[PDB]
Amino acid sequence: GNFRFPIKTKLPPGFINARILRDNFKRQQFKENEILVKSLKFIARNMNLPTKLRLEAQLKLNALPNYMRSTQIKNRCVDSGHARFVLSDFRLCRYQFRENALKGNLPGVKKG
Amino acid sequence: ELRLLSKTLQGQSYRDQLELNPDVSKAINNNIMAVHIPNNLRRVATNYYKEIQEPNSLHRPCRTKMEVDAHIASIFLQNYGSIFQSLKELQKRVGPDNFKPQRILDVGYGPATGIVALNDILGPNYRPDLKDAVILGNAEMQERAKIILSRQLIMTNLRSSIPASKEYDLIILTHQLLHDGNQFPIQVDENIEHYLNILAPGGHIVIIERGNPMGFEIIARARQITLRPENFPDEFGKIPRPWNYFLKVIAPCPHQRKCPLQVGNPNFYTHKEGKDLKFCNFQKSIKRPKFSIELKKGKLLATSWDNGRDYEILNYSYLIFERSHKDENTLKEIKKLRNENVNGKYDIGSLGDDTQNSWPRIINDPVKRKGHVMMDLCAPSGELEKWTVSRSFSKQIYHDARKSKKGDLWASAAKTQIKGLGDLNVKKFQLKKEERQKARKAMESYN
RNA sequence: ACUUAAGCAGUGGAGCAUGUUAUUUAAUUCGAUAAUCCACGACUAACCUUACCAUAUUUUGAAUAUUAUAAUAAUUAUAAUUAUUAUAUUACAGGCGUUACAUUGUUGUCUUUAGUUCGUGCUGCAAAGUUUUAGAUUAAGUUCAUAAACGAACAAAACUCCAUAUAUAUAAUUUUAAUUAUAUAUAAUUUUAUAUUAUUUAUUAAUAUAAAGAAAGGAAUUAAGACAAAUCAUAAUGAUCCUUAUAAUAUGGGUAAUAGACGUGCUAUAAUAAAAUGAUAAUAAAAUUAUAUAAAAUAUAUUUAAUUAUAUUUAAUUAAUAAUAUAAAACAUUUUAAUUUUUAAUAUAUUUUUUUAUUAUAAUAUGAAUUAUAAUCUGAAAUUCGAUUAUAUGAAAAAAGAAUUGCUAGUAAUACGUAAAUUAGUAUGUUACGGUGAAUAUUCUAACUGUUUCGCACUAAUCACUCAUCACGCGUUGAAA
Ligand code: SF4
Ligand SMILES: [Mg+2]
Ligand SMILES: [Mg+2]
Ligand SMILES: [Mg+2]
Ligand SMILES: [Mg+2]
Ligand SMILES: [Mg+2]
Ligand SMILES: [Mg+2]
Repeated sequence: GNFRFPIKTKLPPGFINARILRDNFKRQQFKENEILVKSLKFIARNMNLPTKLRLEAQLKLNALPNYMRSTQIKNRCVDSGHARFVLSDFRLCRYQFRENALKGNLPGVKKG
Repeated sequence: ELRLLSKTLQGQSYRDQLELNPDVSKAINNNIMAVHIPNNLRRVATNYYKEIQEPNSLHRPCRTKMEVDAHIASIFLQNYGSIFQSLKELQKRVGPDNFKPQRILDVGYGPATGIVALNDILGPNYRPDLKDAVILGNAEMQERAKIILSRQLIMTNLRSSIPASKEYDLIILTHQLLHDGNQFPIQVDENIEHYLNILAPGGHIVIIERGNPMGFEIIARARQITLRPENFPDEFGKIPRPWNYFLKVIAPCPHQRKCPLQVGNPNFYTHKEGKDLKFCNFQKSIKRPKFSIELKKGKLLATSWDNGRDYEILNYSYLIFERSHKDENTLKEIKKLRNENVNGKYDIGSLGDDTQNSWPRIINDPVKRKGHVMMDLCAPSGELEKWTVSRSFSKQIYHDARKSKKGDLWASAAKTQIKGLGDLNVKKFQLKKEERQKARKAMESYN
């Protein structure tokens, strides 16, 4: 069990903790399986199609693992890994945002 | 399928929240305050509170009648809670069978308070021979004390001073071992020497104090003077100790060596170097009766002097001794057990006798993390220990540890057992001439 | 002088939502505990998040380095070295383990910030002091003045920045809002003149009256002490503990349990107030749209249409362009239980949408919790446990009070709406935005702070210091049958 996840995935270049690794792995596998998930969902949600095809597509959707689910991706702070108060404009939690903003790291951002 | 051990249940201290008897509380709310407008009762209660905020202050006898009413309104609840918990501890640690005392003395500043607590504890069928109750502060406290005791079922004898021709087998002292902020080391000695003379063989003395560093220091000194730990070095375990007279610590201490937390002078807690000091107190929760809830209202008692609860957390320090019996058997038994019983150096991690009398004492809230529980114990080795219980070591013991609380006795072994650092800031508790000479020498050296 | 007190405007006994606590639980992840009170973070907990529980599973794991192997490319003269990638190797990695794990730091709160040092000068033998001064004035260090003191540096102020008013520039006035946008500059910390009051006598101040002005608000910006804080999620370092498990992954469960108690919010308890309707569309601002946004139309609920909610289809716009989005209160008409204060039949009238006469004629048409049925939405998934719609259901809530919130202000209040963050989805929370737009006056009390008077045997500075007691010895001297 060399790698904690089923599929080898490159590490993100910056701060790391177990939760960042879990989120990054789910993001990579969501990217890899997005077209499959959308195709299966389309087959399941097309009422022109026979009911057996739709049921088969829904079954294959329920059979997919958790790391392909879009709803399981959570925006974390890229600097601290925290998952609360993350501003999507910088991918930082509010404290890291304030720290970086006062250091001049965030382009254009000023004290109000 | 996994449940608490009978041993662990035996080690646990009384866990349920406290509540006054409904009859007692109804009587108090109906009589002792319904004739009083709330504002002035609050004023006097605020006066009393402000003069006990001072660090390492002491309780004070009720001078006036309105102070009697205020004390019953505000200070009676936590005094009752402390005595109830101490008496439950005593009853459990001697077994409910051996705890059937007949000669009862209660001394405190409030109404007969250990007496009403004892009444609640031993039920409505307990009718012993003598139920003396000395009330100090004022004569009028005795009348409302009768009011309280009527609603429990009188044979409680309300006095103003100790009868001086009889021994007792259950004595309760509440805030009685000290009266001065100064004078502190020796008044404890005098006061305990007073009440030990009237402790019958086989009797119990239950001392209760404030639960602040000064209170802990009072209990620590009272423990030291009775025990003389320095006079019996290398003597582990609990054997009755001389003071034809002998007495042993029941609770909360699981040994009779030097208390690990004692720093002699309370003032060290006030400094900026003894702010990390720790003291031995214990906590309980007690439901607020209506009269308490209706008292602490407004800018006097509800604001910050610079959500509410339905209960109060009371802090208290306490101590319990038993006096031995008198017999040729018991005397020679104590001599032989002191002579030829090398119980052995109780090392760190030991449980002592592995009975109630030597089980460690949990004295801090344990830290419970996934798969491991860290306890700060006053161990039967005389020392201050830190024990970690893990799931991988044992599922059952970890299950029991995950429910332990401060004030319990921990009856089981643990994997990691190390020296606790709660005593770190304890051991660390002409230059003018050097400055003068150095000044002159350097001044003549510049040249 | 924070605080109190007064006055004004509210809110406040119920239901629900959301927290905390208690109890419960496999778990209900974490948070307080020296006696007034107080365990209380959420810019989104279905899975994820997650920290917790159950059961399985992983074992150098996410790192760096060493040593081997197995390939793969480059170079030597065919083996070799050089690197890259895998596998193993062990130092280890890893830790939402410990604050009863200590340091700094940082953060919060509070006190003080016209004051602290330095340099000269001057006084005293000197330690020291630097003297008017315990100055005047203001709501305020605000504005001034003064002295054997005078400066400097910092601090404060000025300054600066918003906003407001104006000038120039720019825009081929179809990216239109030129009533705009955003660059630069100007302006004020307003000024003048009388009269009355006081005055340290005017060249002062206040009030009033005139005159010129658009001129009326706000923010930031330094240190020094004290205490608190380990969701210190404001870090780092160190110590200590776990290393087949206190690290790691998956499935499901929990954080949503319900006796209580309390905080906060939302909806209410009807007539100075609720409802409905108002299409050449009364009247906004500020935001958002490439991890979107959704127009108009059509279809169904559904009833001519409209309204409302979904579905179908995605027009335009990645934006001063198009969309979210015709703002809503306001205002007008109509209606409204309690209420025989009404409706209806007949007459009646110069009140006709109406009048008159005679006849009959404590919970509602308030409130919207709870529950049932059927749909819908997002999502792979809505069981624990989400949101919406329709048809039903239709609870508590009426009187008085503790208690508390905020207080000249474009503030409070508002059955006024609007937007954004955090989302795939859910706001009664938070932060923004504009519309309408008040009332009241402050006797009182005051911790605490700053000056001061006086005393001082204290100087590590009252938790100070001296004095005296009690014991233990070792001396010295005196009287002595
Ligand atoms: S239990 Fe232990 S710490 Fe507490 S007073 Fe006794 S000896 Fe001291
Ligand atoms: Mg999400
Ligand atoms: Mg979950
Ligand atoms: Mg899970
Ligand atoms: Mg480490
Ligand atoms: Mg962990
Ligand atoms: Mg209705």
